[PDB]
Order: sequence, then C-alpha cells, then structure tokens
Amino acid sequence: RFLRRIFFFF
Repeated sequence: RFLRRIFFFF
C-alpha cells in the first residue's frame, strides 16, 4: 500500500 512498508520491511 505505502512505500513506508516496503522500506521498513527489511
């Protein structure tokens, strides 16, 4: 949904 996720993912 948000890039803030794929960024904090790993």
